[PDB]
Amino acid sequence: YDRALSIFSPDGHIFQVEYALEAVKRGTCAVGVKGKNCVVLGCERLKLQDTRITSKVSKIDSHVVLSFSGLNADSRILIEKARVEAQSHRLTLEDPVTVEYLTRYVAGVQQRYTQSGGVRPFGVSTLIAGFDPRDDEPKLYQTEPSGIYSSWSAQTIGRNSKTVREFLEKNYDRKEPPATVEECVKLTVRSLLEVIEITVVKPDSDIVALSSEEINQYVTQIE
Amino acid sequence: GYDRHITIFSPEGRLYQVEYAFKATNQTNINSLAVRGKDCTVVISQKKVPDKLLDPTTVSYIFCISRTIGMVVNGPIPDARNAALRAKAEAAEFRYKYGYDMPCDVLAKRMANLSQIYTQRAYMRPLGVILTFVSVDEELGPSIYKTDPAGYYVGYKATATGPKQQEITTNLENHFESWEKVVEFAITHMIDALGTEFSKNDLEVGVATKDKFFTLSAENIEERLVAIAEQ
Amino acid sequence: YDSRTTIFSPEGRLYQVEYALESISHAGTAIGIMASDGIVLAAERKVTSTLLEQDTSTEKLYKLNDKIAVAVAGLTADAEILINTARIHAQNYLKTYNEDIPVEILVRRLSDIKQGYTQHGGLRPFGVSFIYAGYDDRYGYQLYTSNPSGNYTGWKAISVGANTSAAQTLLQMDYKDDMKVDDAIELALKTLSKTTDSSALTYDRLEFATIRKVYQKIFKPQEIKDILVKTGI
Amino acid sequence: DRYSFSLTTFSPSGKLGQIDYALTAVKQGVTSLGIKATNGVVIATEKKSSSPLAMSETLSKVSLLTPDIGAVYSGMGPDYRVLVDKSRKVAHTSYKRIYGEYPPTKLLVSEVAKIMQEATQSGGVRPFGVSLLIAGHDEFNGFSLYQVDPSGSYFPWKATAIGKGSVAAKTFLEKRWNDELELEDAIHIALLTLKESVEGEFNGDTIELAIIGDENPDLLGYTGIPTDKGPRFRKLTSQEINDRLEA
Amino acid sequence: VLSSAVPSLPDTLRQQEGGAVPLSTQLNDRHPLESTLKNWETTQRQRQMEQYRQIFGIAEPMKRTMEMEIVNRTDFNPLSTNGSIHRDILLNKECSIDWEDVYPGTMVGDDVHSKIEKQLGI
Amino acid sequence: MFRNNYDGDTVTFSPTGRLFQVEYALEAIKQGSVTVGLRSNTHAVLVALKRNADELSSYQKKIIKCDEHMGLSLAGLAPDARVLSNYLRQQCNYSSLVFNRKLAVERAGHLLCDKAQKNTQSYGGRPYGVGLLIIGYDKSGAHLLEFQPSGNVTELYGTAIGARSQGAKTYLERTLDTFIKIDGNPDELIKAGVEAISQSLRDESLTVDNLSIAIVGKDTPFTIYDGEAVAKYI
Amino acid sequence: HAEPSGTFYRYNAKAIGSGSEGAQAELLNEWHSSLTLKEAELLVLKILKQVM
Amino acid sequence: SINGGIVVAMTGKDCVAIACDFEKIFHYGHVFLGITGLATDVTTLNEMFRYKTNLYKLKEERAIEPETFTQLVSSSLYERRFGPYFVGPVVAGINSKSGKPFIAGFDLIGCIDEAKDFIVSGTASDQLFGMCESLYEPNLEPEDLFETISQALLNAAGAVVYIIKKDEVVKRYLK
Amino acid sequence: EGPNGFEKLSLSDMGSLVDLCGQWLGFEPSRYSEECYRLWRCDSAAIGAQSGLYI
Amino acid sequence: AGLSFDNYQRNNFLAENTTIVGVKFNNGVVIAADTRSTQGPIVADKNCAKLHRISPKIWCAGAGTAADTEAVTQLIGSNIELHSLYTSREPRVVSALQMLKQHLFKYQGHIGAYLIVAGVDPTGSHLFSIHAHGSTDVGYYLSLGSGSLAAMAVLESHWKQDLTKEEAIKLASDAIQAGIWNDLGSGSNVDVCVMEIGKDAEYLRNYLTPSYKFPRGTTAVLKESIVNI
Amino acid sequence: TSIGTGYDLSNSVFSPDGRNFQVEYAVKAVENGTTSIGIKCNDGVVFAVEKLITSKLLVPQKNVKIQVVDRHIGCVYSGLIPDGRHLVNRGREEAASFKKLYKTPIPIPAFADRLGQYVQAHTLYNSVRPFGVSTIFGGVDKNGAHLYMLEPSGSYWGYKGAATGKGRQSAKAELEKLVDHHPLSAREAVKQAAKIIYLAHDFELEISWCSLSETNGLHKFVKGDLLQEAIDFA
Repeated sequence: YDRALSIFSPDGHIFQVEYALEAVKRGTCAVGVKGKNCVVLGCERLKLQDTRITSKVSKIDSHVVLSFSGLNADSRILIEKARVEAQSHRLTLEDPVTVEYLTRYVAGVQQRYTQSGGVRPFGVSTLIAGFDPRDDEPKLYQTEPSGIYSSWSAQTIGRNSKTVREFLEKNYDRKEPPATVEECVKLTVRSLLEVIEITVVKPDSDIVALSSEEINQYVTQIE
Repeated sequence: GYDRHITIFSPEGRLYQVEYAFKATNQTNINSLAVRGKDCTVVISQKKVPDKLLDPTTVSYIFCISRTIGMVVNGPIPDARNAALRAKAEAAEFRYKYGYDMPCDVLAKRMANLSQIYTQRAYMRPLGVILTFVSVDEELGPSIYKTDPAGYYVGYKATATGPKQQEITTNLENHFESWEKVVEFAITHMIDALGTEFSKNDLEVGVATKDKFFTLSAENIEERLVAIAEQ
Repeated sequence: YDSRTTIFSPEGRLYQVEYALESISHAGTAIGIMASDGIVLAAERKVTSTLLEQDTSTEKLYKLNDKIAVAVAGLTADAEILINTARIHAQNYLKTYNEDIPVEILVRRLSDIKQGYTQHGGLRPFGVSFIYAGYDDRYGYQLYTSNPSGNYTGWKAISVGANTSAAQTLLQMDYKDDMKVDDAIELALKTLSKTTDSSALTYDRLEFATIRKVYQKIFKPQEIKDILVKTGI
Repeated sequence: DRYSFSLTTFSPSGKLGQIDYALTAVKQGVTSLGIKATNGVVIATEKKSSSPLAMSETLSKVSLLTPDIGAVYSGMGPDYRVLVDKSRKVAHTSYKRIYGEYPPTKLLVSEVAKIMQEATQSGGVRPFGVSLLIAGHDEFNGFSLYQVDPSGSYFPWKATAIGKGSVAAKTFLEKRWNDELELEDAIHIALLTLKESVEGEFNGDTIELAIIGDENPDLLGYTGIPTDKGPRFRKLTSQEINDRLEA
Repeated sequence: VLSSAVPSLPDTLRQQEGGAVPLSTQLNDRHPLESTLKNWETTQRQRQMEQYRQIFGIAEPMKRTMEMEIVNRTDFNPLSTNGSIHRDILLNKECSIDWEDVYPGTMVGDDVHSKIEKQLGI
Repeated sequence: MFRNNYDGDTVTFSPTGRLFQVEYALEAIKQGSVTVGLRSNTHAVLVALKRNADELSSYQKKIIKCDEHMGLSLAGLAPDARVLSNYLRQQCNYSSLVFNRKLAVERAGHLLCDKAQKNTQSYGGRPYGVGLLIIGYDKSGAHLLEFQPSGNVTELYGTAIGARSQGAKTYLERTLDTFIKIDGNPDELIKAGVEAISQSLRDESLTVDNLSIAIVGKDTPFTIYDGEAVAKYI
Repeated sequence: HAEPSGTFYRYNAKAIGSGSEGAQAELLNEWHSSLTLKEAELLVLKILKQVM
Repeated sequence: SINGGIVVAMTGKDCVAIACDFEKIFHYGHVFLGITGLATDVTTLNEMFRYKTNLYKLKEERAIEPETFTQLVSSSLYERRFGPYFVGPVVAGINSKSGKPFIAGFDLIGCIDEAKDFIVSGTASDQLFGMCESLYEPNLEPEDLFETISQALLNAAGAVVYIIKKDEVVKRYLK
Repeated sequence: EGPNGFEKLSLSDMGSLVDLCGQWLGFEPSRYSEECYRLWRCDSAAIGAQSGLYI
Repeated sequence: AGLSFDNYQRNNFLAENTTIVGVKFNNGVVIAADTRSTQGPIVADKNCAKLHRISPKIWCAGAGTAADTEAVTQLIGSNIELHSLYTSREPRVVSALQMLKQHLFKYQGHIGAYLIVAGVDPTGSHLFSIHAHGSTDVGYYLSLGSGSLAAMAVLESHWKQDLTKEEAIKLASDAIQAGIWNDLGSGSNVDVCVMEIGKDAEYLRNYLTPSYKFPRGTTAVLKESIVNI
Repeated sequence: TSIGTGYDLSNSVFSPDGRNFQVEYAVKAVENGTTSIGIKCNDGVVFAVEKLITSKLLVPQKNVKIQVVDRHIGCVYSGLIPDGRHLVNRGREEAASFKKLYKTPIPIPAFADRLGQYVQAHTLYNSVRPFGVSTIFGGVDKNGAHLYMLEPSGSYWGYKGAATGKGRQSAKAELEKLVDHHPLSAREAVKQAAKIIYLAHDFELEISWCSLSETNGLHKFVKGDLLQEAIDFA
């Protein structure tokens, strides 16, 4: 039952699809936090590496962002397909892609690749964040190799996910979500220290990658 | 492992599935002989029926592929008849495309090349037959070309096939105006090599001449045996 | 869980791709160093025999395009198909934009092709890893490497192939960011000499190229010998 | 049935299974060698036949790809025969019909290697069980000799041997090669080396030898237009080889 | 390829053809020889199979077509548009040249994965 | 034991010549509910015992009409019955458009036979797990065809397929001499059929809900009696 | 209710998913023809109480 | 419009001269190609030949010779035999090995007119055929060749002239 | 049939099963059968798809 | 693949806005042609070679659209070379005729190649003429091109059975001379090829062949520059 | 060796002895069928079958086992039902096509070859299984009577007398004696064919024959007095 996608285990779940998730758990950690009007994405990062030609957070559009965990090679291709769809939708239609639409398409591609025994499903779980065009409601979504996409207030995928998804669960209150850029950033940083690069996306296609996070690290570390 | 069931290299560097096809050529337990005359080519083949009910008329392993080309198959006939239709169609297409009759050697190359596909493709099995094309080419004269499931094809001045080909060939090596004489010559060495007397029912003969290739009938074969008895 | 490349093992790892990486570990070491004013590519010609035509037999280093080159480690047969694809892809960009293709784009396309072969049952991974050295206006001199898995990483000085760990360690201790192309050459010679399994590093076993000032010069064996003795190897 | 799993896959040791087995088939195959002289190239091999009744003229292992290029093999004949048919066809589609002239040796070898390589990653076809010693002449690169393996890896060689007596012959070619070899001298060396490798009888009938050397206008088939000169590949007849042996 | 957002329009971007400018209705004025020449080989092959069916029966065309499908579907090389070596032998084009062979004929949709999906219809 | 090695698919013959994978498909009919078919010289009748998934669920449809002159019943796999029945209906309608002839009952059963026997010769696909009882009335007259998934279509005076169908078959054989002579009496013929299916019962009794009846003849286009209309025959 | 097997059944009351066996047993005890919509909504919630 | 320019090629003594009236004269190594006709086709062909020659150089590690390039252009032009390029190209160069000056001219679909004296193409060629023949002589010196080629071009009709030596190329402009 | 812990029983077996074990356990057979069928058929691991997979 | 029709519509929108003779003699066949090529009324290139080589002993000469004749002839030459290598035999003239005519028939005559194919094979000598539509005919002597009528008159007047090698060359050359003088499209020199059964083909190119130095500095120069390879 | 473990689980696989065991297993499936024989006469052929009656419910006139491929060709098979009827229809298609094109009845030797290629084509690929039926067929044409017998391997020959099924060894032994004793008239063989079936053996006897003289080259069944006479002789 383990060696095929088209075979159900006697207990009723496809093992091969599950095995793709453990590949994600082996990947680098990714984090995402939804503020009242902003979304923050944090990621887990040798001596001779060329750091000037490397960002684990790749933007699919001016207003949409996509982090990932798992096999980097698969992600680089899944990102490309999403980028083409974003422009194709912007071409066939006039409005930009809805955040829910992009994750639905990306999940469909992952789901599509599960529909044959001659194809390896993408061992990557995406963490899509952004704002709907002309909207101020932050939206964060997560996709899995199985093709299931979900909307999360805060999620972490990859290496050390359960430990980080437990820290967020107790420190993040759905009824008391952070209401400032600093507050969510501090939570994301504090989330990553339990084991730095931080990206902040704000409405109206205002995406900025933070620099000098040491201030938050120094502030959080003291507390 | 898989090398035994599909045509892929084994650790010894040999295709077992292709080699097992050679052993299938001897399942019919029939051996043949082809020799070249000055102006004609003659091929001999046994016709072990052996059942009384079985009609000897339809038991023929010699096929008239074309007007000038005939081939003799050693092995199961279901694979032989499939090979015949292939050769029976390649010769016609060559004439259509190139405007002249199919040469004997080129036909062996085409059939041998087709066999090479089965030895390389995993989902295609080797045919399991040995084809012996005999003809009188307008350029090279009489010629014999033998094809095997491995994809090889070689021209022969005289060839024998079957379980007892070694016995037959050794006699020809020691030995080495009308087609009736070579027929008697071929039959005599088959009798001498195998040691079994032959009758019309136990023998089938095919002759390739300048004009056409034809297979002798039962009565025609009996005449040649009678001539041999005169010796 | 390793009979085919489309199966995830319970640990969520692709054994077939891992075996491809292990294959490169048995290939001749290729080392690339980026200097302040150019790049250096060197490779150990493992397949050696004095009857072999040491000249006009470039097997490790190939020219994808003006201002781009690749050092090949692993199956040389697999590389030629990718290399020709890269050459075609580089010219299409020029035919389309009238601009020399950036190195990053070329590496990205090749890695994507290699990734696809790890995602199809009937396609086995390319048992080859490249070291791309090139120059473009966006980033200037840049150095890359790519694996059979189809993922690439930028580097200042990287060694691929056999004894990569030993060669990489030497690079870390000696690599100064402000070196010149020359100094990169001595370091490239130095790293291989202490890493090769051969008794001595002779020219016939060795191959070289360099991109600097922009001219790329694949060294003929005559001058490879000259630089070798100049370095004291 | 949209797909077929690859026959050739990496082993846990990093080696390709079918490739190594294919090399073994070449190793168990009949010996063939080539020598690159200063003014020509020689390719030689010996013919093993099922029976003496076989026509030796039809056992052509050395074949012409282009008038200036020739190839010999060691291993499975059918695979080599198919490759030569495609190699000749490719030499016309890819290069001649585009550039109006026959391709150089290195390019033709690369395209043959490409054909052999695409069989190394496929779910239907095993790798070709042959290694070809492709010898040819180019106007710029001059005389050349290449050996291409089942894996699709081709290397240029001054002198090389493949098959059962590869190691014994290659070492013998090592001690009897130099940059100053003449084509006539190379033929003498090639016949010698082939004599130790051959089991049994050694003459011009069990041996076929082809040489890339000076042009042969007599083989061109027509006269005039001197810019169009003859071919360079010549397959020595059994008569010529026998005369060489006695010398 | 139809647009994912709307399954009734061609995906102008992914279908790199020079914009939506080459619209569907306008690909009607064609060279007189284009249609006949594009599928000339197919017509000859099918006509050849019909004659085999008439003479040799339905078995022979079934064997011919099954062999070709075996060769075509087991051959996947997304880095080469050249026909398979065994395809020529079956088609009996191993010693023939044609303009289709001499002249075999983008950043977005020419990737390998595009052919993988089409090959498997995934 | 040895059967496990040779029952993998419908392509492997066992050393004894048995083709197991298609034998199981025939055995799949026993999982289905019993249906009984019988005919006289002028009338043909189908009787079926429907089953419900739960007491809150409607009884599954078990009798289908391909046209006004013939119909069929189902027993075995539901998905296969869906494919075969509608495929047959696609053939009733096709003939009329191009040719305007009623597709004869005999032809209807035989065009389907070729469909089932292909699946028993090729890999990947599986033999159908559904048996059909086709009844109709055309120029020739009454017809009753039993189609087995192994591509075996038999003309029958009466038969029964499904779970515990042996009991109904025994009764029909014991009464073949009787119900054939029930000509011009559609009401009596159905009562014989309802009695025939009754012998296959173990616990459940006849009810207006579970029971379904069909009849067709010279004066009766294919009609299905279900619900309150079946009370009289019980 | 549409099963993956390709067969659909007309159900007066149906429970699927985890705990369906418990839900169905109670629906058999509690469902009736005269069940008004308002009490059906409460019934659905009552069934969810046990099996959730 | 920039369409319909005139290009002319002449053979001298160990040298060739190619001249034309945005540039219509392009070189791929040591072989020069001049294209006359639609500007869109001129731009397209250059990119195509640059694409083809660059691959030729990389694969063969050798620059394409004029004789080989002549066949490449002819084969490329014949492709699209139906709906060809509305261009008449002219190739001029010197073979690296033999050193023999080479020139050729083509029609729409690649008919090699390998004239040993001179080649012209484009509009107003009808006037330039006679003028070249009246003025042309065999074995002109590079300096004498320039006068003959320039005088034929200017009087027949700015203008640019390329004088191609073995290892030297001279680019000149005319009043 | 099936692996341990996932065995499936036919509707015929279930009828033969309750009405026989009731003989030994001693329950009112009709009432006992009426209770058991509801628990057998409504939803159970033993019935599985057999309620809708078959006509 | 193949010819593409890539700009048929665009070209339509923009638009909206020789002598050859074959003579068969006793022991072979002779093919001759002129050497004048015309781009309309202009003589584009004199001294042109019109005798193509399909194989060593099979030679071709054509008229009509030049490029079409060159394209197919070279294509057929490759097939003949490949087929001969495949079959290891001297190619037949009939072989070339079948593929040559089948290829032309495939294109419905849009490939305007009118050809005369002459050669010698193991079965003897042959001489065929091929039209663009694929129709062919075989004759002892033939003529093609604009000057065909003039050449045919000489052939008809003087031709006879079992001509000798010397007579056939003279007859073919004389026939071409008639077209040279009397037809404008034909001129310049004469190319003759002789193919014999037991001898190599003889290509007799140029078989028959019937100051303004300005002072340096005359032309003014705006500027000069040096180009680097 | 009759199992060939390892090389018997897939089709189109050669065993180390050169045998394809899947075909051999298909032969064993033939050996389990009802014995069927075919006798070649001087003026025609005769076919006989031991149709084992299963139940009275079968319609006697529509339960016929000696199929008629064409008006002048008779076919009888033993083995798997799906394959036997599948082959007959395909053979029926070939006979119609030949008549359609050449406007003459298909010769028996040509008809056998077309079937042989189809049967043999299923022994080439692993996606299909060999037909599990040995088909005895024959008829009359310009060259006279012909009797052919193709095996699952695709091999067929002309026969003076053929037999298949479980009752094969006994029928063949007696069939050999008949040929040896009378080396027949269409009338005489019908009596002899009935005798062999009874010797080979609840079963019913079905017989058919096709001769130039007594049926002007058409294939007809044995009925009425002729049948009873054959039973009385047996």
